[PDB]
Amino acid sequence: HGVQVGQVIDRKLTSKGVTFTVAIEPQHRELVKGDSKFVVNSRVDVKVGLDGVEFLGASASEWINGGIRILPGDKGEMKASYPLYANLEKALENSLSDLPTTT
Amino acid sequence: TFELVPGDGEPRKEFVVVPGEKALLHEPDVLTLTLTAPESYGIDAGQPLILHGVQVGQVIDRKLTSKGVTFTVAIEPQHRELVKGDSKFVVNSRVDVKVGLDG
Repeated sequence: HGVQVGQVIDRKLTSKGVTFTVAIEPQHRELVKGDSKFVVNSRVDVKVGLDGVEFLGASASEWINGGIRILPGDKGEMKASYPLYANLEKALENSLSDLPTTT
Repeated sequence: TFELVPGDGEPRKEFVVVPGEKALLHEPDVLTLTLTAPESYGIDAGQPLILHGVQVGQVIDRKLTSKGVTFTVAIEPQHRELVKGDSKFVVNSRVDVKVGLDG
């Protein structure tokens, strides 16, 4: 919510991919609620058209800060591992792959 | 370096030292206000409040709760009367860009 609540302690590279170990301060630990969606807040998406202008991903301050944005939910069991979504659209759609599922 | 700001009243021999951040807050006359928002909008605890292009106040502190983000701000006694009690607060930190054929 625009306020720093944690810090990426370390990053590791394995065969599967990239694993980030992060820490959240005890002051804002309850605000996570255990059903959080993590979005890459280090990249910026720009779309321009005749009337539609979208500046998503991160703002200017969010870009100069970098890191991982957190979207809290309501209830969860505090699972060990969480996926890192590319953007808010994929985080909402719960789609890990870039292409959507064929229906 | 300590700074002395004289006042009036009964002489006293004990004082409580506040930092320069709280110097405006601890003034004898100051308009203290609280504003709630769903997001911080990239506003820290040092951003200055601007009225008609002239700085009149300062965001003393920012807090994050379950409801949202609460900013506690201070307004100098010189411009306290200009608020008039029916003020509308706008985020002066974000920028909106729209481009079209003529607009």
